[PDB]
Amino acid sequence: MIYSRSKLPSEGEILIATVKQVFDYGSYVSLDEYGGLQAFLPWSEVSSKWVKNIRDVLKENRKVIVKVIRVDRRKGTVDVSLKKVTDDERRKKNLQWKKIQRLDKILELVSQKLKLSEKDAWEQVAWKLEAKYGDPITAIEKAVKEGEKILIDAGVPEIWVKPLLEEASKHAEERKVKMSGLITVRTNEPLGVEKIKEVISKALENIEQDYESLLNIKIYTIGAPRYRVDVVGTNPKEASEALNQIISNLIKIGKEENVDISVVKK
Amino acid sequence: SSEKEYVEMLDRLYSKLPEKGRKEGTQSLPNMIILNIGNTTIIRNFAEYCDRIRREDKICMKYLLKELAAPGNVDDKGELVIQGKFSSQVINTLMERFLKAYVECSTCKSLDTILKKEKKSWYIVCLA
Amino acid sequence: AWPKVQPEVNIGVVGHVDHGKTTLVQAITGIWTSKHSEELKRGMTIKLGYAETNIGVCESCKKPEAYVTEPSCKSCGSDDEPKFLRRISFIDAPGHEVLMATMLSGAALMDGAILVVAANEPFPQPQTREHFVALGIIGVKNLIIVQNKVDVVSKEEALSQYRQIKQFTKGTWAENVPIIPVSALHKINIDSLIEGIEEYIKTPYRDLSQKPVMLVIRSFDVNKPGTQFNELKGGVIGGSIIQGLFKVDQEIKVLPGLRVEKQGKVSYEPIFTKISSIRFGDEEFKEAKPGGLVAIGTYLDPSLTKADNLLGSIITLADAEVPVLWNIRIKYNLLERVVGAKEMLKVDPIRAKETLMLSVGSSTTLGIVTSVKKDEIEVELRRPVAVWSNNIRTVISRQIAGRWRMIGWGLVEI
Repeated sequence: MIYSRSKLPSEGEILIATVKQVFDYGSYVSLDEYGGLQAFLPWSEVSSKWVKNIRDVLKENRKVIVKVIRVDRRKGTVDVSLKKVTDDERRKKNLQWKKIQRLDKILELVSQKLKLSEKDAWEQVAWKLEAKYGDPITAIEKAVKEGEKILIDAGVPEIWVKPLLEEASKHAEERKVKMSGLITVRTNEPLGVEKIKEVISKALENIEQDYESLLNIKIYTIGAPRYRVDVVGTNPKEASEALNQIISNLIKIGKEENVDISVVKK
Repeated sequence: SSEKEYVEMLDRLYSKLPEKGRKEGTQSLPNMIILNIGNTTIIRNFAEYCDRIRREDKICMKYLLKELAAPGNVDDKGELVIQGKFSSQVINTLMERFLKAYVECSTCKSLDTILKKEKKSWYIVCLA
Repeated sequence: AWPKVQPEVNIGVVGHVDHGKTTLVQAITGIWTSKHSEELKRGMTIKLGYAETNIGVCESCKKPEAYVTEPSCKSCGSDDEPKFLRRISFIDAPGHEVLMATMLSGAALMDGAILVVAANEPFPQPQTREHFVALGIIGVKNLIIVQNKVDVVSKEEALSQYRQIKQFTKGTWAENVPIIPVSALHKINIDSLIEGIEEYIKTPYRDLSQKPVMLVIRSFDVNKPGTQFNELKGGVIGGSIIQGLFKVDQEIKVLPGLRVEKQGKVSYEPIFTKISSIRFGDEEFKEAKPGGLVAIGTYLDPSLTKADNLLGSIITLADAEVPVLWNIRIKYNLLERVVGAKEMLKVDPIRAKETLMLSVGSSTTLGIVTSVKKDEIEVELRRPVAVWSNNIRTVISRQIAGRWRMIGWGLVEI
């Protein structure tokens, strides 16, 4: 399961919870992100006056996305909305959720591995990363590319980071796919190859920073006038997107230094 | 440094010619295969020409001379004990199959470069 | 042992006997010009028979045996170390269809010649008699006629086999040209031929203060398929520097260059680039001089060389003042009967508006005739050939650079 350093959520936040019992007034639910922090969903925040049947709309153990709109720091009282929740955060919280499930599993792995527990794994990894650079799920994919400095620059206690990086790099290489375009470069200059290498570098410069997903890129030569571009990352859009941004920059920066570069029309 | 008197340089050739008189070829008596027609055929003298090239030559004599599924090497005398795919009386077989693959005879006879139409480390990694 | 130098002399191998001329090379150098380990070593550098070997002398010893090639004094039979003289190179000239079409590049590509005899036949051959005078046409006065394939012959096969040559020599220019009997297969009496090369084919004067001029006979892409952009190397332009002095990190230019359509009119504009590396055979030097086939790495887009594209053209320095001319004035020449494999008397004359192949260095330009005199011919070349200072011996023909269709020659009045 998922634990949380903050026992009580912030107001307006979008979370995820699994129905436990849709009995009386509304429906009682449990936020799986706080360990099972028992929340609550008033019937008035389901749908509309569209002839409501909360008996089936919310079924036992059906995980759904809500939004906290009521918080009392006495006992609990965590009233949440359903359809009055921003239905674009529908894709938002759903996607982050995928990454949170990922984090849990990889956390469970490393933790169950050595003499750790889910209690300690979060308490020493996710917690400390939360206090460094936003959500850990994204700061972890950052560490695997930069090194082991990322986790010590968060507070992580010494030499159990490596198990994390060894196990995290596992899941990333599993979900490997490649998007590759085709170009042709033919420039005639005093130092042609020097320009060819220089312009490709100008285009590629600062692309992995904006497009966060990729692991590595290779613009190697295939023929003599034609060259291949390879992008390998863990995201469909990111790959095909970054790939085109590269190629567009190749053409744009190309004519700036008199380097003819065109995308193969095949 | 000579005109018509260059004969003594040409004599240097016909004097270094007896330095290369009878080398490249066959001498004292070639085929040692005898006339046998039993089940297949086995030479009574194959375990003497073996050392009259170099060593055991299992990956040479028996290795090269073998057709299909040819059983049997040389522990006694001869080979091809059963099914040699070479059951005959051809006294001339050990001459053409070893006309390139000798051991050690290239295209000079004295002393040369010993093994040098049939190689393998000439293509994998250039040694020379 | 001896210093690591570059070839300073180019020797031409001219014969007719199959492999006879070829084996004679390996007899001196030892480099196989049949099945090569040159294509299997780098990329695809394979045109003519290019061999090279050092030449030293085991002084304090008799001859012909002191003159050795390797630092091992095992030829003279001694545990000593000779003096170094020079490194020489040879050209088998197999190529592609060429049986004479190679010797039209100049003189710095072949500073000396060795005419290897055939073997059983009386004297001349379909090739021997053909390109014999081809040495007295392009400019080779220092020649060595060798009596090879005498592997199995007699003294009587020299009492007239050698005296037959003295007749063929008496009637032209090459009179007292040496005739050395050498063993084809066996490396015997080769010492004599070596001593011969060292006497009758000396190292011509090299003026290293003139405009650097290399004749490009090859060019290609050295990079392998898959090479990352960070490890891409420039184009390779292996030619034969005919004069001047080329160094690494020097600025050059490829003439004539490229075609440029510029509002009605087209021209050929140079290709300025830098010298990355120099490579004589397999050893990397820092400067190249005339004599010896040199491979020059550059900073050019491999798409310009790759498929031997940059073949034909020549290379100078960025600053050159070199006239790359369309039309040219050519003083043609009256050659006899010409095509040894058909065989006639005179030949088809040179008319106006006729298409002919002018082999300028290694260029196959087709220029329609425009003017005809007695010793002058104005041409309408397709590609603007480049001239540096002196007139070029372009062996005119018709079709392409090959044995098929040969006719006349002549310089290039400039």
